[PDB]
Amino acid sequence: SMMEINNTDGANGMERLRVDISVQADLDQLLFNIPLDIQLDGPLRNTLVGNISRYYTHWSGSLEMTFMFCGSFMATGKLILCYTPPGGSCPTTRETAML
Amino acid sequence: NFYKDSYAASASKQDFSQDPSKFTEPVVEGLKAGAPVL
Amino acid sequence: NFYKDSYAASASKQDFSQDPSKFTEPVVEGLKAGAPVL
Amino acid sequence: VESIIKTATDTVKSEINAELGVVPSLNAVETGATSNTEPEEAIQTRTVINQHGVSETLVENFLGRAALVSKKSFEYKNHASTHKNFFKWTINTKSFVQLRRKLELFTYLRFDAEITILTTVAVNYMGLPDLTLQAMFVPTGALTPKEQDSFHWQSGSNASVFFKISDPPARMTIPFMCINSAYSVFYDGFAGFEKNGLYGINPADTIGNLCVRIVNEHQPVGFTVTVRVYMKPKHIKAWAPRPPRTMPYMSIANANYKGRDTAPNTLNAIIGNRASVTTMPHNIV
Amino acid sequence: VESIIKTATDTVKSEINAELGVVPSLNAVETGATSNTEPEEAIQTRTVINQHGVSETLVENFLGRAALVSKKSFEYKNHASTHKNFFKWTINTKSFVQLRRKLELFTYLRFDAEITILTTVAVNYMGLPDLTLQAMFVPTGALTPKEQDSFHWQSGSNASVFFKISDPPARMTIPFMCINSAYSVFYDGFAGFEKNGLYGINPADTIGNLCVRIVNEHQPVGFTVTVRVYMKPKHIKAWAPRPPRTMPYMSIANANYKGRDTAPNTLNAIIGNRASVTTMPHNIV
Amino acid sequence: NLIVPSESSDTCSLIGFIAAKDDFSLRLMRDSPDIGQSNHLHGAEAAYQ
Amino acid sequence: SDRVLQLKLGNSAIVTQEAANYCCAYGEWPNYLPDHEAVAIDKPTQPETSTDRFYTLRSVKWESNSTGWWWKLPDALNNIGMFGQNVQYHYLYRSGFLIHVQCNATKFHQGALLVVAIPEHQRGAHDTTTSPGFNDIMKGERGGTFNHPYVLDDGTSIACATIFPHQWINLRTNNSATIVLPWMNVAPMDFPLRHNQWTLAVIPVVPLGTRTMSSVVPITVSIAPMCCEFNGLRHAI
Amino acid sequence: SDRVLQLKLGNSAIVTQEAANYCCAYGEWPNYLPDHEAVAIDKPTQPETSTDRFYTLRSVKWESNSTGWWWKLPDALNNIGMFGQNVQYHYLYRSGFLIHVQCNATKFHQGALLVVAIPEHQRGAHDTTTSPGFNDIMKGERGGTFNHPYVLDDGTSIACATIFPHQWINLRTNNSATIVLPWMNVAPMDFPLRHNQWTLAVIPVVPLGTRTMSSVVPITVSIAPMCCEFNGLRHAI
Amino acid sequence: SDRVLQLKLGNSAIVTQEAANYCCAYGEWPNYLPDHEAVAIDKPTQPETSTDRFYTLRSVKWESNSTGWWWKLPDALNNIGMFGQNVQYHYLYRSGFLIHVQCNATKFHQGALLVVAIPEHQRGAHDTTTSPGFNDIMKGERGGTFNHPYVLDDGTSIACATIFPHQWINLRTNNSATIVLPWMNVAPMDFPLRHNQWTLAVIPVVPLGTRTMSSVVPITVSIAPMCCEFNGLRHAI
Ligand SMILES: CC(=O)N[C@H]1[C@H]([C@H](O)[C@H](O)CO)O[C@@](OC[C@H]2O[C@@H](O[C@H]3[C@H](O)[C@@H](O)[C@H](O)O[C@@H]3CO)[C@H](O)[C@@H](O)[C@H]2O)(C(=O)O)C[C@@H]1O
Repeated sequence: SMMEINNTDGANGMERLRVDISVQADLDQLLFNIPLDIQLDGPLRNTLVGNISRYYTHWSGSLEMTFMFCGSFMATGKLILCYTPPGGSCPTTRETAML
Repeated sequence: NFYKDSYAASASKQDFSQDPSKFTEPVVEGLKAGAPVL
Repeated sequence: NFYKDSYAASASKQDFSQDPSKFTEPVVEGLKAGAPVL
Repeated sequence: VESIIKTATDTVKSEINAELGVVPSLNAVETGATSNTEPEEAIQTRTVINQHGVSETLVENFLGRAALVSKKSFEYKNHASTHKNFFKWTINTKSFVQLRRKLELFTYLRFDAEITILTTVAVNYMGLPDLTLQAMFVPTGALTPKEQDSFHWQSGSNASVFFKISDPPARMTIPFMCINSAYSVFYDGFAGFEKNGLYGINPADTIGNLCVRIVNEHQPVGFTVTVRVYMKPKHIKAWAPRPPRTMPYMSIANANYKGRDTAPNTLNAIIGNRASVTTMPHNIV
Repeated sequence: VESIIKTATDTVKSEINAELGVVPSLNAVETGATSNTEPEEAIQTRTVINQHGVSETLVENFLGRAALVSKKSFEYKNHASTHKNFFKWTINTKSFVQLRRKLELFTYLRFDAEITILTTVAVNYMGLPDLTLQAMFVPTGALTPKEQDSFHWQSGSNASVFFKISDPPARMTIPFMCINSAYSVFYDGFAGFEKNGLYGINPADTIGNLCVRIVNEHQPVGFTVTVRVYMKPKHIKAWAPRPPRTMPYMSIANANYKGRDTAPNTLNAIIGNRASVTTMPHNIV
Repeated sequence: NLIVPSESSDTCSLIGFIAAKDDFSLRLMRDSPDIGQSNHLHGAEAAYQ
Repeated sequence: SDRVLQLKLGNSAIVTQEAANYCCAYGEWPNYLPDHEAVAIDKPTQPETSTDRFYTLRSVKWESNSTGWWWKLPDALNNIGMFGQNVQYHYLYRSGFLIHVQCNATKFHQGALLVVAIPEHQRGAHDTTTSPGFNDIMKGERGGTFNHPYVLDDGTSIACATIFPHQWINLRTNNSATIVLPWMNVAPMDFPLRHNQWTLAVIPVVPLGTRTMSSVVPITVSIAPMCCEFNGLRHAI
Repeated sequence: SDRVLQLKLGNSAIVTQEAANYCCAYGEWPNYLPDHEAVAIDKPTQPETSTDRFYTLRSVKWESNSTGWWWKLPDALNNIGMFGQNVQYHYLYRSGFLIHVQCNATKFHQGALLVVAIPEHQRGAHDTTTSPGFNDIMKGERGGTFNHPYVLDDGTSIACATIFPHQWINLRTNNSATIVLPWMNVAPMDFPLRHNQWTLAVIPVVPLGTRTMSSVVPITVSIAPMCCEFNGLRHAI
Repeated sequence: SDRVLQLKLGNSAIVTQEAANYCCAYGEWPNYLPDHEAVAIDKPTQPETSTDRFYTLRSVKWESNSTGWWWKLPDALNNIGMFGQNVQYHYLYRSGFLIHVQCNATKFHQGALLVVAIPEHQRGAHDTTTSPGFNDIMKGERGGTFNHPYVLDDGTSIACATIFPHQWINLRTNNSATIVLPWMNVAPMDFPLRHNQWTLAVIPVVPLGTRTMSSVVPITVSIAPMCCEFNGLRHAI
């Protein structure tokens, strides 16, 4: 089910369900990040897994995030999605996230 | 259950059968492991 | 136990197995009856 | 594809992949199917014999809980000069939000209903009377008593349960009594042949009426009596899961919505806001 | 070396010893092993068929006792103008010293917990009301009710037990619910990713919250209601025994110590003093 | 980088989805924090009339 | 191979060269009412080809600010062709549905439509305690539009609507969505004029956009009833 | 079929939907050092997943006047992740490499990059008898650029560079190049901080061009060490 | 025969000619995490020799008035060698430990040290209700000292500390103590930077004494992780 990644002031209704990316002028740009606690309020809370998990207290298992690109056919690009196990601050550079 | 009507019985917590695919993969053509979906 | 969850059962006071040596003799080399320990 | 699942699936060790024509991590959301990429194909995994149980999420257990469905306080006294020592309640599972939301995670439900009635008393001090109450089941739309001492309480055919406040809560099971094979948690229609009926209300899904009175005649002083009714569905069968309710409920008669004044759960934003899409909430400092 | 022991070991008769190279009474404490000298080797013994049982010291029995873990008194009355007819208690086994010390004789423990709730009442005389109470289990850190009449008491999923003061103490079993294979009686760490968390507190070992309220509305007069909760661990498994606590406890949040003002159990001297190492206390005159 | 020709929009959207795999397990049921009430819902009292 | 598809029922046929496989709601397929599930005892009429065929409704225009559209079944078809006639002359009806939503654009256009079949989609009204009226629900062939698609006009959410049978029409990928719907009800048959088993919802989660020549981009819905059966014959309503 | 590809090593994975098959240098594949070829007698450490994974370096911008870029191995990775740590704590290292160069554009863009893996690419300096200095050779993660790609900065020629393991990224055809490199040396192992077995060179033989909207067209390099082994453990340098 | 001993792991070896046998905590021996007890599903890295080797910490001086010393594991080693690197780059770790405490003197010296490995040694603070702070617990390679060894700084007692895996170093008898520690936790793996499985405590129950020439008598600790495994790879913390 859809993650509400764009949960920001100024984003209303469905605008909150999509993340817009633009042609960049600089390299290795950070596009967005996502907090991963399916037990807390955030982009993952109002999802099938989030909602049902919140009727419980303990959880275990792998999660899967799928992203669908909705630009035009003539649009191209390569993105890197990184999952960083806990321990420190969220990475802010690709060279760190990439690890 | 000492009652005569079966609906009075205690809960039935033994149905462990599942079929997620009716919700996760309701597509007419089965999708392969790593082959292009399209 | 008439409950459906096994953890609801009464106490289990029948485990008579022991192995004091894990606390009394955790030495790698077994010590003999009256032979010098060193 | 039906099978018996008693534990979470195991993980198999996986090795390096460099196969042309094979792209397990790519999918087509447009088909409507959920991604079928397995962990073993996304990263290198080890073998794990998973023993985690899956029984606490069985529908029978998920819905198998005695939830509060009715709470009613009334005055037990001389009503010479309002619920006069008795009340009538049209059974419904839409008044208390916790139960309502869970039931509404499904489109259709078939279950028997275990009813438990808890009674409490408070003086309006010389002690609390151990009163006898009568709860009579009266079919939806059927004839209900209009007075505490009505002859209608003779309950010749209706089922009645008499219980004391000093006894444990009364309990009984109402079978799955719908005229259909399952209850409609949601009903996209009008249950009447004309066009002025109520939308979304199919009486076929209204279990019935619960008429409760204090059997004792009034005492010289008044008391406040509160009756709480709990319902636990059992022998459950469920169909077509649905999107969970997010907006606060407004009425028991419909799904009307307004949303909270500010996020979370406001019509404009379900999830609370963060400064930006690159701002990590609860970031470890 | 694992074996089944049901009685204390027997003694075998022994004879005179005069063997060169054999010195059973000599040992080397430095190895860390406890002396293995047998009575038969230290003195001349007779044969004794020992029938003394060893079952009362089984861990299951040693810890198998319903110990007081919580005692709470509050006023049941009109709180128009403090625990207003209800209270919330974060379950812990660190508040009452007898249970605490026994549990702390072990490093790790795995057990199911039988909970028994005893309720008592006293008028602040015209009789004692037979009130109905509700004890709702709310996961550690989870949402607890803030008022006696809060809608949160509808307990749609949380487990709630309703009981009367005139009934026997309420009782139920909370399973071993840790996210790990055993509870950590002691935790040498900080359960947070930052450095400002509490030391020695692993929430994984906090069974949960017990929210208790009186269901009845207040009476015209006030009462003092006391709720006592007892816990009996069962189906126990224990690991790594530890040095018993000697210094009086100071806090439920840590092992901080100060010691009594004077021996015994003073930081400076655990055992009470005697005049000298050649002074025999309680010497027979 | 996201690269598009003159006639394609230069700002595109992604829709992110999430789900559990079949190695998932949930324990210790509790009331959901996502729904609550402080008053009677409209029409609730009418069920007694 | 799973991008091209032809659907043929009765005297109607549809082809698409940019499909995304196709959905069979809950993994089922339509079928006639078996004797062991029947209730009405009169011999039913099974028109076959005169009713089990594609009916194309009027198109709608996808605009930059559109909120979404919906059509309820069988209401949307209760006054169309022979299916409509049988529905009007019979007290009881039963059938599955083959749904085909169409929308094509350009390789320079972008946009994504969620095409979902919702069972028992009971609408809610916004900011009022008054329940939706008859005319708010029964729109017929014209269908209706969403007021607050974000919460599916029922206080829930479109984010979790994927729990229902669906597909998407992502312009860069495909130009059509196909969903096969079996009979969905708690009763073996029903009165077609007062209850809608399914609701077809088409919602633009990602708005239509481009920098090329603007053209009207329509969205068209074609629906074919399947395995139709009718009981309780009388005069037309 | 030979246009799509997924590479998975350790906790990293990469997919491309426009590949051109892929190259296995000299038809070989990486492997651990066999006992009959070993020299160092201490038991080696084989970290596997902590080192044999994709490391993505900072991207470079392909400009109309670019001359080309190069990255030396293992130098480019000697200070990255666990591979870098093992390299710093051990006197000896050994490994193969899986190289994936990425560059996408538009169907209106043109350009062709020669992506070649050169063994022992000993650079030459231009118009001087003085040999290249340490800082002219050891660029690390940043890599360097070609001064005279026409002669591969070594007095030979790029025209004959195809004699080395390579692929091309011709924008109208593909958007990535993949080369699998086996251990290439005259010794079974080597000191990673003073000698580079391979040099990855990316050179635009046909310049980037278009008449559509100008956008920054990056070139990205991802490199995954393979079958890493380390000997001669000590403190970190 | 049980007085001499050689321990060899990786590129490190230690011998003692005055041992007192050696202790295997709870009669167990270290081992890798079996599939039937595993939780984290990513393939772990098992560095072997680069981490499973002896690390010698800075020595401490045994003085006539010393109260005792302690080192927590893995904290004491979280920033040492390759073990430290793996710990910093991975969220999860697991390992046993081979502990060797060293202290030699003269046949004219006397003194007795209790060398005990305490599982989950949760320290208590003295004469205050405030719990110990982060810096009171995490001392790293330097280790800490006992304030009130008599009660093991936790309100219990050193007299009964023999219930834990231990040995003694009684100067007239031996000059070293050896303890093999298996993984000790309620979880199969853990986050190394916030939780210490074991605490090595060295306490002089019988003070150092002599009437011969005074010399500095050091106490040295060498610790070798065993069967190290790491999961959850990312950047270094
Ligand atoms: C029924 C309902 O609306 N439930 C939501 C719940 C409630 O709105 C709040 O509990 C009302 O107090 O909020 C949920 O999301 C959490 C919110 O947290 C807010 O900040 C809190 C912070 O998290 C607390 O730790 C702190 O003690 O108080 C802060 C507020 O002063 C955010 O500002 C808000 O946006 C939410 O993120 C919840 O999970 O409880 C979501 C429920 O659906």
